[PDB]
Amino acid sequence: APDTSVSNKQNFSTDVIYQIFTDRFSDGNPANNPTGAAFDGSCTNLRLYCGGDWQGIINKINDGYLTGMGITAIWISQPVENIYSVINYSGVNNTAYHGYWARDFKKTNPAYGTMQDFKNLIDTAHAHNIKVIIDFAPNHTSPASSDDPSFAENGRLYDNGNLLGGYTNDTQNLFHHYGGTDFSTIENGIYKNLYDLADLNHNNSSVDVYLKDAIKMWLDLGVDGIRVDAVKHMPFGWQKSFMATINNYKPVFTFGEWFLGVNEISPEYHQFANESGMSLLDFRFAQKARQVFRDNTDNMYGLKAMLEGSEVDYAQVNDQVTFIDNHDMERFHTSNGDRRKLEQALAFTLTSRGVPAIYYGSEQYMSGGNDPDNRARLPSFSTTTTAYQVIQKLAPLRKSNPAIAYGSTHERWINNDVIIYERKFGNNVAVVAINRNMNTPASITGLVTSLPRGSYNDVLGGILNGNTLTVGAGGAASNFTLAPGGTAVWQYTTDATTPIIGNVGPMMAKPGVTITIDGRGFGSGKGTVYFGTTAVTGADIVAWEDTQIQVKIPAVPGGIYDIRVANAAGAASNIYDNFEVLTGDQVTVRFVINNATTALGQNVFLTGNVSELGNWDPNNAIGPMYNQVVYQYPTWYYDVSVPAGQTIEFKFLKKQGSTVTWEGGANRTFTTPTSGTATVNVNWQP
Ligand SMILES: [Ca+2]
Ligand SMILES: [Ca+2]
Repeated sequence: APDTSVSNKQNFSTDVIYQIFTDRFSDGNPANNPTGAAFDGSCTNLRLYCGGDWQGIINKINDGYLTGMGITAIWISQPVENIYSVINYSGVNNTAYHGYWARDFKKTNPAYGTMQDFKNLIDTAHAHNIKVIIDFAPNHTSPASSDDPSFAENGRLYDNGNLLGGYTNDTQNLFHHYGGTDFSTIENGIYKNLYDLADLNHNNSSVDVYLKDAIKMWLDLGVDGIRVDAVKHMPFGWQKSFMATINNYKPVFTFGEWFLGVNEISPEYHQFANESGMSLLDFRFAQKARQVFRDNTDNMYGLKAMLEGSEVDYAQVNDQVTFIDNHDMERFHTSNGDRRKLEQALAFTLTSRGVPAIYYGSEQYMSGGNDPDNRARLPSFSTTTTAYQVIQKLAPLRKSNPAIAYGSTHERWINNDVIIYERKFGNNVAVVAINRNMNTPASITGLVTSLPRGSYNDVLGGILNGNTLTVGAGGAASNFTLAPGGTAVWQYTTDATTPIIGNVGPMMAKPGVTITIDGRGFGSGKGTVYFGTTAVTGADIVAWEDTQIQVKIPAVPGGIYDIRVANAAGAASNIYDNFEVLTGDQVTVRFVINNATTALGQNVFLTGNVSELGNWDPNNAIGPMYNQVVYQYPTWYYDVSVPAGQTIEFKFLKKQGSTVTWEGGANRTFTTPTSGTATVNVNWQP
């Protein structure tokens, strides 16, 4: 099927996502509304249920509100049954309207709809070429106090109606009991509770298996993507085995939320997007876009540097989900803010690299501060706002112009208030000019583009004061004045003759799994796919057409490979690197080592004989290990994803700067479980 098909669950760069808080969008079924203290039909107490549900989203797909705007994916609240309690937090009553306070991951939240209503949403969305992404929040259940078992539902977890356990008297240790996090360290935010939420214990085999069985159920119901909540607050090692479960079963686009503030760049955040098997909400993009287009705390050179630097820091930048606001930020549009600021930021996001997400009601110019004020009911379903028309015009270009879906980004002209960038993929081009100064026109002289000669009409039709671009010989444009607040988009598409890979999904899986390679110029006839120097041809290529190849991963050693395609004529593509072939199915094992004393700056790491443990290379060793919450120094511990059902060999080592101290003695061996978790508890061997 083509790369733009709704059946492409692996890659979303050709899509535009509309993020919906289900409760705040449309009440299509009043009979499923909560009653009593849990409900507020006027939606003026923003912490109660207002009534929005899955029938309301079905109605807005059917009547053309969502499809008229060019939306091709919706991202909805977690679908799972939540606690029914109205919790009073110092006078204010609070309900689970947001879907984050789960009690049974195998059932539906009835305020949103039945399981038949969820299937009707999936089938209605897919009949209209809309993909469905769901939130999934496996870090916790709901508010709980083990001291007071009567508070809320005591964090209880059920498995399809059957109670597994509560937070008080947790004799099976389904939950963590280390107190609440102060967010001082990543280790501290993982194993301690976020606020009062009962933290799930993923080292318990019952919890591990239950959450993996629950996500497969939702994949079986046909969801096309998953947004994982609180990825900074769960063990990396457990999240990599969770991703391997999804990818080796039914791979779908998965991304997580790791918040970053203004000007914060975190190595760990980049490491997680590059190695977990999931991508991330692009906070680095969002925060700089708000600084340049909203708050005016940086200028176009800051925008340029973010686009140039993130193309490099993210190993797969086309998989990062971009946005200008969402449920964890104040709405971009302010009361005294020019609406043109919101319209340009949306045009910038829709034509930029990655997977664009628009927070519901942006097209209706909703303003509001932080939670819960950024989650009001949307006030109007008017299809004639300028912002609705901007999305309507630009969102289709992700499906039709591969330079917007996959292309590189090149700044062609800039000054403090103007940027003109080009997106390029093969011979497909898009050029975008934006002037954020609302008072001053900009004289553009010397603009050179990759556009063929012609008179290109603004795709926005002049609604944000854009103009025609006349391109002469050698891509040189005739000089023009860019209007105050002007934004224009010019483009040119054609066929690729050379294979060019724009995106691959999933990026981590074991041998035998089918991966999806998207791009242009592959040809109709079946060619060759290279994983390193290994050629995959013939029947192992499940499908080949010009924009998409589906191929089985060859039985190669675990490790990281470059992918390259050669069409039937032997013309080869660009390399798409960093593909991780796993040794096999994964399980998370907790490694615990006692009596490992260290100097300042020296930490303990683990390596071993499989790719998942870095294949004996100290530079790729797992760590640094933790030593504060579950176990305390000089005992160190870490949860590591490791191949299931086999004997691995390993050693611990201490590293400080460039010095590696290996423990002495013979290599350690351990036979891993086939499912569930395991703990290895050993003593440092001098
Ligand atoms: Ca309802
Ligand atoms: Ca946690």
